Amino acid sequence: PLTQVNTTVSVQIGTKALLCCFSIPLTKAVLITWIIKLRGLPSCTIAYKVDTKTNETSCLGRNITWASTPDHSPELQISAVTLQHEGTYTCETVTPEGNFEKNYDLQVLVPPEVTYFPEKNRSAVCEAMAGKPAAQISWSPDGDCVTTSESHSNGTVTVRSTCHWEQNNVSDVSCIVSHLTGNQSLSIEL
Ligand SMILES: *[C@@H]1O[C@H](CO)[C@@H](O)[C@H](O)[C@H]1NC(C)=O
Ligand SMILES: *[C@@H]1O[C@H](CO)[C@@H](O)[C@H](O)[C@H]1NC(C)=O
Ligand SMILES: *[C@@H]1O[C@H](CO)[C@@H](O)[C@H](O)[C@H]1NC(C)=O
Repeated sequence: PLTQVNTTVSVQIGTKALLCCFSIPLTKAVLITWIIKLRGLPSCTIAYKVDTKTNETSCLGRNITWASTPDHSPELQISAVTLQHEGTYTCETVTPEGNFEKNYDLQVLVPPEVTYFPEKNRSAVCEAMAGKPAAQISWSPDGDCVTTSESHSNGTVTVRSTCHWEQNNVSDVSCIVSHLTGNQSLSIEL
């Protein structure tokens, strides 16, 4: 293309995603094509040829459509984002004077499954399972901890924190989970 824009987009699982075809509206478009390359699947397209008003789709059963709009804007829509929607979304606009391309690296935000519990010998476990990206785990009060981060095949990350407190005056502890989808302070009785 004569101008290529590459960007990353993060959208929360289950939400609706709207992607603009280019950084600016392009008036003299003769052809608009979205090429969707999903993780482990053949590519499909949604296209619009301007002169004949010929709309196209080879994305049946992929839940990817043009956005519904009165002015027929070349915006792509994902009505309910699944982890499977991760991939490259490329919009190609042909104008008489040149090609414009916008490539989206679409990333899905996944709230972690949080489990927390006391363990034997004044210990506590706090785990943020299969979050995307990794959650962060901190504690109140600070303890002697071992925290691991395990990434899975799906791209989600399990963060597991196991602590012990050598201050016998401490009876209640709080696990603080931070994530792009949400944050929470979680109490544990030792
Ligand atoms: C932009 O993204 C495309 C598709 O993901 C890639 O092929 C291309 O190399 C990237 N451009 C640059 C300048 O890195
Ligand atoms: C293609 O058709 C859909 C409805 O099936 C419409 O929402 C969309 O605007 C059309 N595409 C373009 C760019 O006109
Ligand atoms: C991978 O992702 C799914 C969500 O799509 C999650 O529920 C699951 O726990 C993850 N897989 C493993 C083996 O952890």
